[PDB]
Amino acid sequence: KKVVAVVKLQLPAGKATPAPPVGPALGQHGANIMEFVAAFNAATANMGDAIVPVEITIYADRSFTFVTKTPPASYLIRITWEQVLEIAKQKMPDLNTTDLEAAARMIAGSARSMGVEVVGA
Amino acid sequence: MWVYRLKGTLEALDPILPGLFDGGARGLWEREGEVWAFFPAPVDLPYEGVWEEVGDDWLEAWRRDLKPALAPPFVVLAPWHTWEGAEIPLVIEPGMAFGTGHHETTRLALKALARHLRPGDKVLDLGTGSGVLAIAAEKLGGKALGVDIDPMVLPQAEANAKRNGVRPRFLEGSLEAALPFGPFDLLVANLYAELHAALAPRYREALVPGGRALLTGILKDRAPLVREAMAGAGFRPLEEAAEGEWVLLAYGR
Ligand SMILES: Nc1ncnc2c1ncn2[C@@H]1O[C@H](CSCC[C@H](N)C(=O)O)[C@@H](O)[C@H]1O
Repeated sequence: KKVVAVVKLQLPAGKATPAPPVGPALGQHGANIMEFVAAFNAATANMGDAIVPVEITIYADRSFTFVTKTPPASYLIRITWEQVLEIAKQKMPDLNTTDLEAAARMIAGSARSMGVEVVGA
Repeated sequence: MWVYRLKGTLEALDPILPGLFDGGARGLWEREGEVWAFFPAPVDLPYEGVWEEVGDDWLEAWRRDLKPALAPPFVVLAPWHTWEGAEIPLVIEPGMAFGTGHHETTRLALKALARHLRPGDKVLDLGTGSGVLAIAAEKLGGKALGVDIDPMVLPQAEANAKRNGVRPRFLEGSLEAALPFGPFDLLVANLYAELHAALAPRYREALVPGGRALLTGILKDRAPLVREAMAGAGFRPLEEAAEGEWVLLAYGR
């Protein structure tokens, strides 16, 4: 499976269409944009209103593959006390510094100025 | 549509990405040094970016320049293609599994099946992807098994099979998983040079005396790895075929 392109889009859940960016981003490698719309919408008909970073790996024969990542702190809140100790373990497979507690404070600090309120450690 | 063009990568622009949506964006596209945000009309943003209107489907643009893939005696057709010729049609929509037929290796494998597959043969299609070769083998009257270590392509292979009116087994795994279903008369493996070289002794173990292994997925320069491993394994060589930078090496055992 020879790779010709890896496209980094960012899209609203359930809302993918064949209009830009999808049309041209995958169209220009001659991937079936329709399969992608229907596939991307199906795997995210779920996550309601969120904003989904998705990489599309397009192969030499026009077939492709796609991985969605988990959305931003922001949406992933909706105030609150400490349960960010319940998002900050539903953040990790969702973040980048397994300092478990190095997220908490970041997400929270952020969480606040959102601002849903504090009661944490 | 309109584009808002911003300088930087998604990760660098992260902080302000939700703002662009709040603003009415439909989608972000990372491009070389910029994030392109698509909007219906311009709307005046605080984000230091710059607006371009862009040419007006994309649907009838990929479709339109995608043609039947001819691999005698087969033709690989998308669902909307029409074909007059006598070729055996293999209907395969370009989807999420490799083996759409628009690659050299897939097409060299298809042609090699025609030259090797005797009616009745049991065929192991190692690395089945879209299932296109296993389907070809049933079209030729062989009993086929497609295996793939990636579980995601299997429902796809079943669906390509159903459209084409044939029913080959598909299961998850590799050679190991396939063994209780064999031994086979014919093995076809569109993979890559190193993998074959590693599997050579076991390709032997999978085939009845007299059977064939049709190996492709092999880059022209990496071919010696394979000629070597197969010689080690006791195989005796048959034809070689090539297209572009790829070879198909056939071997009798
Ligand atoms: N070790 C392995 N055992 C079985 N399948 C493998 C494998 N390594 C890779 N694959 C699968 O092999 C496929 C090669 S793409 C070849 C697909 C198709 N048979 C064609 O001829 O066009 C991929 O779908 C990949 O998932």
